[PDB]
Amino acid sequence: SLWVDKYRPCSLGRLDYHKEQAAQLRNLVQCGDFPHLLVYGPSGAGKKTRIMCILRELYGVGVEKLRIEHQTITTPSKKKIEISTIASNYHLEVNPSDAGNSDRVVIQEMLKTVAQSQQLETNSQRDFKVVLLTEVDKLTKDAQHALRRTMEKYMSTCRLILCCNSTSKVIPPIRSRCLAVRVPAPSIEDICHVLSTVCKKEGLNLPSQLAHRLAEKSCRNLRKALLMCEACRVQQYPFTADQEIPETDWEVYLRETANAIVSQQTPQRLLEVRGRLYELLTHCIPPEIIMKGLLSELLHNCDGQLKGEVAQMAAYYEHRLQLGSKAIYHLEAFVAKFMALYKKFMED
Amino acid sequence: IEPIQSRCAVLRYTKLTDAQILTRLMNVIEKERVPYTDDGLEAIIFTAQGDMRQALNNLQSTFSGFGFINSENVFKVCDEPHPLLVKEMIQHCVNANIDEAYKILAHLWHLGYSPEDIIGNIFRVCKTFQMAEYLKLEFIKEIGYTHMKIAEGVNSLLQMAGLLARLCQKTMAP
Amino acid sequence: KPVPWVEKYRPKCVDEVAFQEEVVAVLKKSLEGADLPNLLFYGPPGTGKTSTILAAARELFGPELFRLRVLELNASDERGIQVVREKVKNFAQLTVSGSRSDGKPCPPFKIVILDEADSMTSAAQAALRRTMEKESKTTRFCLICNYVSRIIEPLTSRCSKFRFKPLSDKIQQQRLLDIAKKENVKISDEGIAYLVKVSEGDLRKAITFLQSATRLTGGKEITEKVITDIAGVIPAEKIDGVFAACQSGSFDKLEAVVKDLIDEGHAATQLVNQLHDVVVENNLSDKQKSIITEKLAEVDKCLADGADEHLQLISLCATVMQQLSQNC
Amino acid sequence: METSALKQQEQPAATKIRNLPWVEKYRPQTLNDLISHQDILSTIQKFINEDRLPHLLLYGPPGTGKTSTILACAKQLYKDKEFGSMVLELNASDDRGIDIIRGPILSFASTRTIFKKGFKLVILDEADAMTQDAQNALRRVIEKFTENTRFCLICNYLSKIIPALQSRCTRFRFGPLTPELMVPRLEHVVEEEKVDISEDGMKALVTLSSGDMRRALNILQSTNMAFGKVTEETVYTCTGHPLKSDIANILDWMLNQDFTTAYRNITELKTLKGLALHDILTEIHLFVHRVDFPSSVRIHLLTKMADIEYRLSVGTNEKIQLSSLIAAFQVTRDLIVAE
Amino acid sequence: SFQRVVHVQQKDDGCCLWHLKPPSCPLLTKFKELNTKVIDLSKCGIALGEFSTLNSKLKSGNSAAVFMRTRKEFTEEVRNLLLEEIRWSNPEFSLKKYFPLLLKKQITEDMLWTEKYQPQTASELIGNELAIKKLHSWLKDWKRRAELEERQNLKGKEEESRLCNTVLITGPTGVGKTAAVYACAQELGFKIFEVNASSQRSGRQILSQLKEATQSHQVDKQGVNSQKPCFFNSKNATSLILFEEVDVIFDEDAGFLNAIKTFMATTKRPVILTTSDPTFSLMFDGCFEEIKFSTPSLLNVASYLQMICLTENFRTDVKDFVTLLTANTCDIRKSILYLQFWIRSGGGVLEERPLTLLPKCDSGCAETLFGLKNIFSPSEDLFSFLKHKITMKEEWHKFIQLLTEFQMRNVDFLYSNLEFILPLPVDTIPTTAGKKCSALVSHCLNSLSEFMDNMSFLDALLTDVREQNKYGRNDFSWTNGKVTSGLCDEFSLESNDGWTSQSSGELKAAAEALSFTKCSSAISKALETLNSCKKLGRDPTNDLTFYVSQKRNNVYFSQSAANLDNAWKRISVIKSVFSSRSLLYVGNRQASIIEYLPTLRNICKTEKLKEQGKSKRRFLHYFEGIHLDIPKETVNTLAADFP
Ligand SMILES: Nc1ncnc2c1ncn2[C@@H]1O[C@H](COP(=O)(O)OP(=O)(O)OP(O)(O)=S)[C@@H](O)[C@H]1O
Ligand SMILES: Nc1ncnc2c1ncn2[C@@H]1O[C@H](COP(=O)(O)OP(=O)(O)OP(O)(O)=S)[C@@H](O)[C@H]1O
Ligand SMILES: Nc1ncnc2c1ncn2[C@@H]1O[C@H](COP(=O)(O)OP(=O)(O)O)[C@@H](O)[C@H]1O
Ligand SMILES: Nc1ncnc2c1ncn2[C@@H]1O[C@H](COP(=O)(O)OP(=O)(O)O)[C@@H](O)[C@H]1O
Ligand SMILES: [Mg+2]
Ligand SMILES: [Mg+2]
Repeated sequence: SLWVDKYRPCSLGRLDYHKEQAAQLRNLVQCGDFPHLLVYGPSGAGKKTRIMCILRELYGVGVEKLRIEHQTITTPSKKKIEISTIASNYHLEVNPSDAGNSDRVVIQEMLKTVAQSQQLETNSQRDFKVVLLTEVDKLTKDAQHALRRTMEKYMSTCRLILCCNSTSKVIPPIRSRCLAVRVPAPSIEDICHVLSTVCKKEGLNLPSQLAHRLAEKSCRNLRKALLMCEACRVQQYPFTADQEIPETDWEVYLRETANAIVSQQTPQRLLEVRGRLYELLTHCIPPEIIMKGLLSELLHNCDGQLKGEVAQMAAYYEHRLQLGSKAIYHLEAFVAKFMALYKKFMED
Repeated sequence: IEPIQSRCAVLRYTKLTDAQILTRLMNVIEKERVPYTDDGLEAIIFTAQGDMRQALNNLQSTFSGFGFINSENVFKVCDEPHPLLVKEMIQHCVNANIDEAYKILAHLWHLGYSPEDIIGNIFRVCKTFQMAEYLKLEFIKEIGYTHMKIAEGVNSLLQMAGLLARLCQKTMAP
Repeated sequence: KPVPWVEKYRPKCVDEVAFQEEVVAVLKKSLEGADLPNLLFYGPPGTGKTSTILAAARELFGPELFRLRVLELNASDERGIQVVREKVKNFAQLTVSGSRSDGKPCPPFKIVILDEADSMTSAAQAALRRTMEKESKTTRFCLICNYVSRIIEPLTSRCSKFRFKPLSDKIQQQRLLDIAKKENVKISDEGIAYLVKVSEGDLRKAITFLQSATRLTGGKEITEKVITDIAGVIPAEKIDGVFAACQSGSFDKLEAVVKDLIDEGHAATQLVNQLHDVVVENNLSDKQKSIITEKLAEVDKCLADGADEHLQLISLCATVMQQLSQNC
Repeated sequence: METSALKQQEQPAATKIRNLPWVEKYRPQTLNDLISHQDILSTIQKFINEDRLPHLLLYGPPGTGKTSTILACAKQLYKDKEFGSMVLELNASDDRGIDIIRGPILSFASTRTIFKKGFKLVILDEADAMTQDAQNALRRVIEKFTENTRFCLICNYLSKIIPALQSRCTRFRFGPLTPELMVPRLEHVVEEEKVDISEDGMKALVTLSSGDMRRALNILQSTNMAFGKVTEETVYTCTGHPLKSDIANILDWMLNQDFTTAYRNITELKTLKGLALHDILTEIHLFVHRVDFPSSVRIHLLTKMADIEYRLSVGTNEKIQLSSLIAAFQVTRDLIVAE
Repeated sequence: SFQRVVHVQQKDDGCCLWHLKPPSCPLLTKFKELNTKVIDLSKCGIALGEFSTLNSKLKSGNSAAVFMRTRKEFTEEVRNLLLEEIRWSNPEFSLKKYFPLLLKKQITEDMLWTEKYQPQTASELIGNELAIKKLHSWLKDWKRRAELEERQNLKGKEEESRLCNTVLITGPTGVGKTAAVYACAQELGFKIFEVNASSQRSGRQILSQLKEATQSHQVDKQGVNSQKPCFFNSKNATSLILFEEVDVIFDEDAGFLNAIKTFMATTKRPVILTTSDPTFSLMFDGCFEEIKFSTPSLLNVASYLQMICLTENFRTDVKDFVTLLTANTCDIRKSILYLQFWIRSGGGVLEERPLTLLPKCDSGCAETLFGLKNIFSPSEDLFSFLKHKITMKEEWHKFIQLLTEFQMRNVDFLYSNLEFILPLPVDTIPTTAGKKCSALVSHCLNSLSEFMDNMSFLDALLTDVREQNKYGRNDFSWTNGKVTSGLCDEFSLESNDGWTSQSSGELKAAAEALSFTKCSSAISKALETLNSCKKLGRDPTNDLTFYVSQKRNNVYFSQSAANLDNAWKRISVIKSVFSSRSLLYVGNRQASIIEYLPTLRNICKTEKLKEQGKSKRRFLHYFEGIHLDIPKETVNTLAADFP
């Protein structure tokens, strides 16, 4: 229990930002027939805590207890797949993107069991059970078609909550029937407010300069800000205005990878950069995150006309990375094309 | 499954080289009084890509249908898109002649051949085509991209016309 | 217990629909002999195809039997075409006895409302053709589709084709005001104009958006901001900021603008749509419009494939910046 | 089981006072009546009559005359007094998994004849719908009982058949008919039915059917009852196909005026005629090779149009893809014209 | 009936678009006349070898090389020399205590080598010494309890002990779980009652036929006792129950889990559970002692197979065995069986290699393991084939066949061994002349970048034979990956495509071979000019070296370019960290590791650095001070560094 979940708000009245949206979601809940929700926004914005607040407003306090169960579903290709699940008496939470192209093997089946439970469990509180869908943006085309037919079939049976970061990959049929809840990232002052409130509730005091530095370093990620504040608490018992905020280890590793890319353009350096990217990939860092970090740390050393070409190359190879399966090929292909272009730029 | 492979010894078989299929074809021919020519042998070997059962079945079918083994008889009884037509189309694409290459492609399309066997025969002819290594690599890459597009579901003459053109612009552009 | 307004506020019967004259005439001539042929309704979405034929089925069949003898199916099933084939097969296999108390014997056929008919492959349409000719007399089909030209030859040659021309903005605003006054929600008429501008002629999306705004605001005034957040439309000042950053020619402010749009939660597909709508209706040169619109098409394709919104948007904005700075 | 009373009832089924089954009006009865694929039916007679009938693999586009052809061969080879006892016609319509292979086919193939001694035959329709392991069982059944029974696999696409099943059988492709030979039949049916068609409507019928007799009869019959006369506009409006005038005007807009006016006009025409971008791309591609373009212009247009057609398949915004289609012509042909 | 069909369109008068005519511009009116005249193929006859690799000349005498191998029995001296050679190859291996046991085992044949060299004594198990120590000790307490029961019975006429009545052994396939329990049972005189998936085991069946084995004595206590009666229904020896492959549950095995739980509650004799599914230990409820067989060390199993071949008068190198075990992912049984097949066929090839660290060595087992000897002539080496340029059609077909045989496994051969086969120096990790050297380096880098762009093209824009991430997500993932195989007898009934795999593999193989040929030819052309730069005095050969790992240099060829042990450790510590009770309820997975894990490692590293400076002891009370129930070895793992 770190500071990120010990002080997570439990009801819609305890939220500190997006208060108008919180009141709108409360009015949504009080109508009694709230629709499928499509909650989206950047990572660390506060989508999950708002969904939890909605769930605590819908049902009683009993949603606050959770339990983990494992479900083994037989694929139509006759190869059983077992997935984990967080659940309660009133709601289910699932992430079928873990099932690969067999995500529909979750989608057409799992919620069906919940629908079965909706004719098995009777509570006389509400006529539905909320199914939370995490990382619905990572589903495939046929998985989303299965989800569409599923919410058509069990509309009056269960309600759907779809949490994502980007609604670009989701189909327009899946958006045409869900109420869209856009949760933007909190501002700097809002992160400072949350950090000061969380430090006061713990009994410590942090200066406004340190809170502003943490909020600026978090890149409008509230969870990253809370984790960095906890790390600063670990480093020093009192909070000083000049206390060094510690940096992320894989981020600084990516920074030295970019420095090694820039420094020398040789096949040997290309092989060490490939080894570094393999080391990052073995740490379960997503390759899209690696590409974004590499582009962010390579555009500092670039020149104005080179920046557009480098950004377009990074986008091209990241789309190739999405299409392919072995991401090291696309990562190092972007890397090697960048060293070739950078060398050609530096010779002239 | 993996424990079954663990409890055994896995031995690997590969496709038969056309030399071996030719030797067995001569063995069957010399024990069956089958009149033949060299072009019919090349056609039978082409229609059976590394398969000995397909080679024997095509030889028997051509002997039963016409009684002589030449190329026109083999391709009358097997009905692939003709490798002479596909070779001429690929040669036109090497010379960046979109008009004649599309003339051959549209003639093949109006003969009722599917996209799948047309692109398969295009790849099979292009595998042994006599051109430079870089041009062969670009041709194979574009043929593979188009074949993947056909396999995904979009299989029209527009896709094949766009390939011939991506093949023409490989040579017409540096 | 309750039902959303988009199906519960449909026309009950034929000729209650609006802005269709020939369609209603031939439909009424079909209802007069109680002989409804195979139907093919094509037009823009939300034009009122489904409401019209559901009204026709309510005219033809009794309301206790109208739900029993119609079956709404979707053609974008990912499990193949044999699933909907066996579904219509065992829907028409059952012959449950029904009658009307008004003094008219019911016609024996059933109705299959098969929507998104233009999303079917040619083989799937051929399987549907063989299913329709199998069930030639026991059930007469209808196909709701967006475009008539996607439906292959044997199906389109035998179903009567009806075009649903899109409703104008004024009739849509009148209908939306009717819904607002009848449902007791207080919303100003310029907000309703904003609703019909945002939905872009999709009356069904407009009704759904109005219901969502009513049940999300809480009986207070529906401002344009609530509608904008519900529909996912990016406000025009963000688009103007993107274009100003591209016209500046500096990459850092372009990155700042793209990051500001990304961390606000705004979708990249909506931004691509609004940039395209801005670009195709400006005083740009033809070559600039061509390059920008081609790049927008490839960026839309890459975003559908799951590529990162930040990288795709910064590549598109770099292309737009180069196009806007190569002439100045 | 079953699924056989419907066809038996359907064969002598017509209202006979009002209905006009034009497709069922002109059907061949034997191999001397189907005037098409003369090489194929001749070599089938040559195979049957000398007692060397092999395993057959009949494929091709549907409606080319495969099932009725093999019905004619089965009826001319076996009399009606012994037809049902030694000819077994199944298909993939009756599928409960793969049990049909180890059930009816394996039982039928492994036993001798009952009444009249001879060789038996299995007809298997839409054999491409079988699974891979069902074909792997069928090839073993064919291999070990090739002397007793022969097999005839009627499929639509040859690419869905495993290589060993294709290796056991000789293949017959039923291609589309040279559009020219179809015309005599169309003049025959218009002379019989007393209808008014111009030569342009004839051209429309032979370019829409792509060498299919049944679809030609369907379209001609439907346009006849719809209008009473058939010209290209009348058939194309009843069919709901992109008219040649509409595609020519679309091409003229994309070649002549600017981006915005052409885009607005094409959007108006698409909403007006119910036209999709896929069929626009198909007809524009057909128009590209009949219009005198330079080779580089043609290559550029074909590459761009193929890219747009691929992009439409994954489910992108049709409006932006239409703008890219306009852009493909605006890149090359407009500045070629203005030079 | 036969109603008419009409196309009703709301065609209002006007709009300038409903009634349209062809345009009057001359560009779209002069339609080009279509011609169907194609060239005539009757006159053009097809020459031999035009579309294939057919040659008029044929090789005679080069093929059909019969071995006729008569392996002489090795003398004692050369046996001692080869034993010392394996001693040099494996300094940590104790060579002397294993050879006489295998000599006794070997001292016309009719059984497999897996049961010919079956370990009869538990110390002959290779690796997993903690697991076999725990199992041997546990069976010692159970035999002690059986002897105590016998002593109590003859005299008549347990939290502190914590002797749980069952263990669950889990591990990979073929590491030796069943061999370990059989060896321990033979050592301690147990009598194994094996219940496997090859026999009908329904719940009432196994209950009513095997409870009395646990609850009662054995009627025959002396004589022929240490046997293995496999249950089915179509010194004193203590009974033992073994449940082989418990994760395999069928519909006919009705209530098998309830039956084995009833066995668990009411037994008086030891019970072993053997499985290879890691999820079962989390799925099964009950108290059992967990025993995990980790994957054994590659050098130890390599020396064990070297012992096996040395006993059979065969001399081999450890590198070929390391390649074989890397390809077989350290499966001991699969390696032993393939070694038996390959040795009893007459070995690979007769080659001489002088090693002191003598009969001719027998390298080449991994080459014929993948069937590459079926493509190549027996005078052709694989890397010698890859290094030289390729011009003639027949060895082009050989290259294509090599790559497509390696492509059915979805394995990238030329990428995994790119350094060792490119014409560039490879080393294991421990002015106008400058313009010319930089130009050569840029040429090499451009060729490499073009090749690997082409390979990204192949990986993304071409069809793959096996559908990747079919049941899980892509590689290096922590959330799942435990996709067990099917357990049901009904068929798949799928609509997969077979043409788009057979053609796809050939297409990918051809494109990969062509791209590698282009890159290698360009690099060789660039290195042709290295003599001019060496004459100029500047040497960029160092800038041209390839720095590969030591473990990648131990193989003839690698199956992958990564470190699998590293990745398995990282995913394992991720599951270990996020299996903690407070962190089980974190919703997401991507941002969960991305944000939670590095600050956890940062807090661990700060705690370790604070404890390295001799501060107060209360500083070690941060993690459990806020109730982070996380195991300590994972905390020490996070506190080390970030690689
Ligand atoms: N070449 C042709 N000329 C005239 N009529 C034809 C021709 N081909 C087919 N037909 C008609 O099509 C009817 C049915 O033929 P079939 O053999 O069933 O067609 P098919 O090729 O097997 O394709 P199917 O059955 O639709 S999957 C015949 O009775 C004829 O009326
Ligand atoms: N560590 C080992 N030492 C010696 N021989 C071994 C070893 N591991 C496997 N073997 C040999 O390989 C054979 C098969 O081993 P098993 O114990 O059956 O494999 P396993 O651990 O049970 O995995 P399964 O049963 O395939 S899931 C044994 O009988 C031995 O001959
Ligand atoms: N109103 C708030 N007050 C205090 N803390 C908050 C508030 N909203 C969010 N947080 C904190 O920020 C983090 C947001 O994480 P999460 O809910 O998972 O959002 P996302 O799903 O977008 O990452 C939570 O750990 C929570 O503790
Ligand atoms: N012409 C019309 N007359 C009356 N109501 C209409 C008309 N067109 C649309 N609507 C209303 O708009 C909604 C459109 O729903 P639907 O019929 O599904 O549209 P479509 O079938 O065009 O997709 C319905 O709720 C209906 O009440
Ligand atoms: Mg047929
Ligand atoms: Mg075992």
